Amino acid sequence: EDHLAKELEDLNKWGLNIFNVAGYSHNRPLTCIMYAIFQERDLLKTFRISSDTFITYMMTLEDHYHSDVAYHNSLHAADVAQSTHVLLSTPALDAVFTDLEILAAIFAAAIHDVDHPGVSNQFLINTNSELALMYNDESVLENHHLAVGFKLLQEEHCDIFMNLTKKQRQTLRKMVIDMVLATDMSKHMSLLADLKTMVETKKVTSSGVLLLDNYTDRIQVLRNMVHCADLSNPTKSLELYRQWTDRIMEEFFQQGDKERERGMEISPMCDKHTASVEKSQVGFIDYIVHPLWETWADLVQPDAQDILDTLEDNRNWYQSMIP
Ligand SMILES: COc1ccc(/C(C)=N/OC(N)=O)cc1OC1CCCC1
Ligand SMILES: [Mg+2]
Ligand SMILES: [Zn+2]
Repeated sequence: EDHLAKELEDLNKWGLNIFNVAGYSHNRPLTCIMYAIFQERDLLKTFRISSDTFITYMMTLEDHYHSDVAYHNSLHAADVAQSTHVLLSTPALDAVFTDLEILAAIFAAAIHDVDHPGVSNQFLINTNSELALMYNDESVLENHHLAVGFKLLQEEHCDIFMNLTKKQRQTLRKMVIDMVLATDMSKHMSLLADLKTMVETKKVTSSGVLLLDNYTDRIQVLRNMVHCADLSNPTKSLELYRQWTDRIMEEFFQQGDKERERGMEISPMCDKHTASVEKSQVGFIDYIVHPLWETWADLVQPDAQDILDTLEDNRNWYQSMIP
C-alpha cells in the first residue's frame, strides 16, 4: 500500500524489485506493473484505451500464467515487461520509436510466456504433446503464447486495441508476433549475429542517438530488446538474480523429474542429482548472457555499462561459490 508506492518510485529503474511489488499487489504483479507502466507513458490516453477494459484484459492475461510453475509464471512476465519499459528509455534510443512501437514491445513482453506449462519446447516435441502436434515442432511454446494473448483480445470487454486504427492493429500485430517468436532460445545465435551486424554499421546523430532508417532496423532492435529483457536476470542485483536462479532450477529440476518418470533421456542441466547450479549460471553468463549484453551495450553505449559491470560481478560471485 504505502510499501507499494515506495517500491513503484523505482518504476523507471533497473533496481525495481518486482518480488516486492507482487507481495503488495495480491499476487498480481503483471496487472499492477502494466498499469503503472501504461500510466507513466500516457498510453491509455494516447490509444484511447479504457482503464476498465485494460484491467480486465490484464487480469485475465495474468490468470492465464500458471501459478504452480516456478519460473514461467506472471512474475517473470511482469519482470520482462518492466525491464523492457526501462530499456525503451535508454538515452541512445530517445525518440526513435513511435508510440505504437513502444506499445507493442511492452505488450509483447507482458504476453510473451502466457500459459507456459513449465517444460521446454523439446520436452513437448519428445512427448508428442498436443501443442507440438498443433505447431509442427516449430517455436511451439512461443506460437502458443501469441495465440493465447491475441485470442484474449477477441472479446469486446477485453479489446484494448479497439480504438486503434485498422492499419495500426495490423502493424502492432506484425511487430508483436515478431518479438515473441524472437524469445525462442533456439533462435538466439541467429539473433545475436544479426545484432552484431547492426552494431557494425551503426549510425548516429551528432548528439549520440541511433539512426534507424526503415521499419526493418527498428523492429530488429525491438526484437533484441525484448530478448535482452528476457535474459536480464543476471544483470540485476545479486539478491534479485539469486531468487531468479532458484526459480529456474526448481522448474528445470521438476522437468528432469518428469523425464526420469517416463524413462526418457534426462536433459543435463535438468538433472537434480548431477547438475551444479553455480557452474550452470557461469556457463549461462559466459556463453549466452554476456555476449548478448556486450553487443547491446555497444549499440547503446555508454548507457548499459553499469548493467555490464553488475553482470561481471554476479558472474564472479557464482564462480566463487564453485569449489
Ligand atoms: C536465472 O537463470 C536463467 C534464467 C532464464 C533462463 C531462460 C533461458 N529459461 O529457459 C528457456 N529456454 O526459456 C535460463 C536460466 O538459466 C538456465 C538454467 C541453468 C543455466 C541456464
Ligand atoms: Mg519464453
Ligand atoms: Zn520469458
